[PDB]
Amino acid sequence: STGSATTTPIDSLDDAYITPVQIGTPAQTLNLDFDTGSSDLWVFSSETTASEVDGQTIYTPSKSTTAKLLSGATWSISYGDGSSSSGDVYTDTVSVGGLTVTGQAVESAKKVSSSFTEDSTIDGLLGLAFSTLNTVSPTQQKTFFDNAKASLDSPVFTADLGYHAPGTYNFGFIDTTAYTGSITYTAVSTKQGFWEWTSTGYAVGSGTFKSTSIDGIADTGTTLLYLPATVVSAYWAQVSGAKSSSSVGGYVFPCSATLPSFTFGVGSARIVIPGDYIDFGPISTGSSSCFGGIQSSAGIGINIFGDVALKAAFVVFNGATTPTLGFASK
Repeated sequence: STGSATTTPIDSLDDAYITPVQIGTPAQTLNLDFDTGSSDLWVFSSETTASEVDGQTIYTPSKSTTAKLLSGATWSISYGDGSSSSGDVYTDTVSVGGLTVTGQAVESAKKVSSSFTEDSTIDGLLGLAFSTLNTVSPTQQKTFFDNAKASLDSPVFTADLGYHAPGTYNFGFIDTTAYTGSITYTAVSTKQGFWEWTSTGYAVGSGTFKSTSIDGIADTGTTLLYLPATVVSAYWAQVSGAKSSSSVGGYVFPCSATLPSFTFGVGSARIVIPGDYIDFGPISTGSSSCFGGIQSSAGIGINIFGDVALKAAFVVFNGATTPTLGFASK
């Protein structure tokens, strides 16, 4: 089997991407944030504290003839950005782009943090990291991909995120029309539960390539590109007037600037992030200070190849017995 679904930016900055997901019988369609940095499929629901729901579409398990309470199971998650959610668990039928999994754990939120409430466009998350990170207790549950894997034509999914435009998540096949040149594959460590890999270096604009190993995670659920402070300083030094602002929480730059590109290495291959992908717009409405899309990972504890990086590529998440990651230009 295969599946193919369009993923759509939630706003004009590409702050996140939402993909429609069918849950239950009859189908209840929710728009979920596909997150290769976590491993829980959780949704706003009829059980979510009413004051914490503000415009989201909810899953109502009592209206699904295929929903079953997973007795005694609870979940609770905290994300790198400080947001969180928790609740109980149902199993139900879940379909993405025509690919159906029966008995998928659907984690129903009883509580969500303010950041989730305040974002009316995201109805929940669909985790695509390794199932070892799933938070369900006392019996850990599998991700949608893990459940689907054996049935897929090939045990892969691909992320093709757009810049200020829709893109695609495919399951079970590689669309050879969706990229240019070849896909370069690179090793993955699953030791921390992530799609963790090592970039071979970087360049700023038309500058020389610096060969240096940068360990990090391919994370569709993180907006920005978080890299070591040395790398980030080298980038922003090429933008007149850019500076790190402790008050704002990262590098800012004059909105009048033209940003240079940023290149990262995948083996001997190179992925070029155009400068415009690195512009996250005014820090507040009407400001002429703009927020940068490349930020320091210092104090995160891990480098993160978030959407800024991934949207410059066609990315293969290869879930073979020994997982690997592939990157192609597009």
